[PDB]
Amino acid sequence: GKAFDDGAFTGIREINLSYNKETAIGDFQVVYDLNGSPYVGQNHKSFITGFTPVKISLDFPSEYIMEVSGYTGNVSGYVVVRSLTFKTNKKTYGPYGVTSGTPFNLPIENGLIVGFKGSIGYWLDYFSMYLSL
Amino acid sequence: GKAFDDGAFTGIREINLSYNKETAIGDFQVVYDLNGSPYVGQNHKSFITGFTPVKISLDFPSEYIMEVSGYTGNVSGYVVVRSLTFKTNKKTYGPYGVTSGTPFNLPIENGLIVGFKGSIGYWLDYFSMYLSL
Amino acid sequence: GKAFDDGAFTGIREINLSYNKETAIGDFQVVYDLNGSPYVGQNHKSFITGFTPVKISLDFPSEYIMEVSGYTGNVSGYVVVRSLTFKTNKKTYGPYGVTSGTPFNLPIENGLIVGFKGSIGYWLDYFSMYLSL
Amino acid sequence: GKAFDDGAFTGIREINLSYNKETAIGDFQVVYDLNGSPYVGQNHKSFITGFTPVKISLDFPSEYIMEVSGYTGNVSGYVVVRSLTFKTNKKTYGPYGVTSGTPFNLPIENGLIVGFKGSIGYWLDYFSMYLSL
Amino acid sequence: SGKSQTVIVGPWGAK
Amino acid sequence: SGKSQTVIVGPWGAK
Amino acid sequence: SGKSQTVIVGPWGAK
Amino acid sequence: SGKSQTVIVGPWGAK
Ligand SMILES: CO[C@H]1O[C@H](CO)[C@H](O)[C@H](O[C@@H]2O[C@H](CO)[C@H](O)[C@H](O)[C@H]2NC(C)=O)[C@H]1O
Ligand SMILES: CO[C@H]1O[C@H](CO)[C@H](O)[C@H](O[C@@H]2O[C@H](CO)[C@H](O)[C@H](O)[C@H]2NC(C)=O)[C@H]1O
Ligand SMILES: CO[C@H]1O[C@H](CO)[C@H](O)[C@H](O)[C@H]1NC(C)=O
Ligand SMILES: CO[C@H]1O[C@H](CO)[C@H](O)[C@H](O)[C@H]1NC(C)=O
Repeated sequence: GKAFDDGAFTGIREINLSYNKETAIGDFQVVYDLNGSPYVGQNHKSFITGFTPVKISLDFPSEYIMEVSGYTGNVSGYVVVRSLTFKTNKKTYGPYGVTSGTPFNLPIENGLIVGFKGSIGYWLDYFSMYLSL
Repeated sequence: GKAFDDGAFTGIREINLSYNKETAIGDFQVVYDLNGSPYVGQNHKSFITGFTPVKISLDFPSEYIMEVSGYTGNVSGYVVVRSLTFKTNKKTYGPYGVTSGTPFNLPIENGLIVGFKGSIGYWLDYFSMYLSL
Repeated sequence: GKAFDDGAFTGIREINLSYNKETAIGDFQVVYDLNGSPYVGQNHKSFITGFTPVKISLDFPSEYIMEVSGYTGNVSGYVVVRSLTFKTNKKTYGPYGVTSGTPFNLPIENGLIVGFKGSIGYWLDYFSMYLSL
Repeated sequence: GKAFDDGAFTGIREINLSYNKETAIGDFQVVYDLNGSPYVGQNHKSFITGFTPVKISLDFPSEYIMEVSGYTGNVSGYVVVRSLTFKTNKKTYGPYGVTSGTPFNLPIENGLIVGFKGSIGYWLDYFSMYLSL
Repeated sequence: SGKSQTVIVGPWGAK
Repeated sequence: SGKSQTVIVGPWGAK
Repeated sequence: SGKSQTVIVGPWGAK
Repeated sequence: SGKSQTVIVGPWGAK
C-alpha cells in the first residue's frame, strides 16, 4: 500500500476513518492540534471504495485518547488492521471494522498520542503512533 | 499482589524472571544501566515458589529491546501475565510461560524501554513500561 | 509589548528579524519546519518602524542553531533585547543590534531549538525558546 | 582540569560546592534523586584546597531550581566559572564566588535540571546541565 | 513539582 | 490535559 | 541533524 | 544505541 507519515503535533482534535464490516479499515485522516490551532492532516485513502465513514470529534483539550486497541488479520492474503477502537477519558469510540484476528492494545498511563504514520493499499496495512509528554 | 515501580533509568542491561509452563510468570527483577554503571534493581518475588528462573543478559549498549509481547490470561480466577517475550535487535528471548489467553505486543520504532512497574502476587498481575528517547 | 508564542515545531528553516543599531531588536518572524514542510510563522512586529530587516536562511536540515547569544539592556527606560546572535554548525549570523548591556548566551550540547515565544512593543521585550531532542 | 559527567537523574536534592571570594568556584558535588531515593553523586574536587564549603539543601520535591546564573572569568590566565547562583521557587542561594567577569544565566520556564557535567582543575573550568520534563 | 517525568505505556494484565 | 508539552528556557530581557 | 525526534510505537498490522 | 539521551545545555566557562 502507499505509506504515509503525518509526523508529530501538539495533540489530536478529530479523527476521520472509514471501514467495511466485512473486510477491514479503509481511509484514515486526522485533524491535529498545532499549538492551539487546528491542523488538517492529509487524507490517506484506500485504493478502493465502499467504506463507511466515521468521524470522531474529541473535546479538545479536555478529552484525549487513553488507549488504542484493535485487530490485525488476514484479508485476501494480506495482513491488515481489520478493527480499531479509541478509548478516551470521556468515551469509547468503536470498535470499527471486523473484530476478528489477533488483538493488540496500547494503554497509556502517562503521555499523549501526537501523530500517526502507516500504510494504506486496499486497507490499512499497518500503523504506528508518536508518543510525547 | 504487591505493587512495584522501579522508576526510570538510562537503559537495560539484564532481566531476570521466572515462570511455570502451567501457570504464568513468577518473579521479575531487572539490572538497569544508570549513566554507564550497572544498577541492580529490587527483586520482585512471587508469594509462592516453584518457578523456573531465566536470565536474559543483553549486550549493552549495542543490544536493546525492540519489542515486548506476551499473553494475559486467567489463572485460578485471577487475570495475570501468563507469557512474556523479549525481542532485541540481535535475538529473541522466549516465549517464557504459557502462550495462552489474549495476546499483546509493543513494537518500538523509535525509543527505549527504560523502566518497569507492575504488581506480583502469586503471579505477575500486570506491568507497564517507561519509554524514552 | 504584545506577547507571542509560536509553540513548538520540528525545526527551524529561516529567521527574519529587524534591528536598529541605535536602539534594539525590532520585528521577529520565523519559518519553521513542520514534519518536512515549511511552516510560515506569524510575523510579530514592533509598534514602530525604522528597523533594518535581516533574513537568516538556514541550510535545513544539515544546518541548525548551536548557540544563541545577545545583550539585554535599557532603552527609554525599558529593559529589552538589544542584540542577538545565532551561531549554527556552519556559520555565525550577527551580532545584530547594539552589543551593549548585560550579555547572555545559550550553547546547546544536545538538542534543538524548536520554537520561540516572547513579547514585542517598540522592541523585543524578552523571549524564551523551546528545546527538544 | 579533570572532566566529570554525572549523567541524568530524576531530580536534585542537595548541592555541595566550595569557593574562594578571591578566585573562583572550587569543589562541586550533588546529591540527586533517583526515582524517590537519594543518590549521592561523586564528589568532584579541586586540585588545590582553601575553599569555603557551602551546602544547598533543597526541599525536594516541592522546591526545585528555576534559574542558574553566574560569572565566567580569567584567573591565572585560565577561563573559569568564578561565580554561581541558584534561584529556586522558594529561595535564592548565592551568589557564591567572585561576581566579576562576563555574566551568564539560564532561566527555565518549563523543565528541570536533572544532571551536571563539567571540568575541575584548580577551579571549575566549565559546566553543562541536563534538562528534562 | 521537582520530579522528572517520562512516558509510560500499559498496564497489561489484571485491570 | 491533552496538550503536548516541551522544555522551555528563558526568558531573556524584560522580566 | 536538525530534525526533532519523538518516541514512536508500532507498527501494528502488516509486518 | 541503547543509551537513553536527554537535552544538554552548555558549556559555560573555558572554551
Ligand atoms: C492467589 O492470590 C494472589 O495472587 C493473585 C494472582 O497473582 C493476585 O495478585 C491476588 O491479589 C489480589 O488481587 C485482586 C485482583 O485480582 C485485588 O487486587 C486484591 O486486592 C489483591 N490482594 C492481595 C492481598 O494482593 C493475590 O492475593
Ligand atoms: C592551574 O591549572 C589547572 O587548573 C586550571 C584552572 O582550573 C585548568 O583546569 C588547567 O587545565 C588545563 O586547562 C587548559 C585550558 O585552560 C587545557 O584543557 C589543559 O589540557 C588542562 N590541563 C590539565 C592537566 O588539566 C589545570 O591544569
Ligand atoms: C491488492 O494489494 C494492495 O493492497 C494491500 C492491502 O491493504 C497492500 O497494501 C498491498 O501492498 C497493495 N499492493 C500495492 C502494489 O500497493
Ligand atoms: C513605549 O512602550 C511599549 O514598548 C515597550 C518596549 O519594547 C514595552 O513593550 C511596553 O510594554 C510597551 N507598552 C505597551 C502598552 O505595550
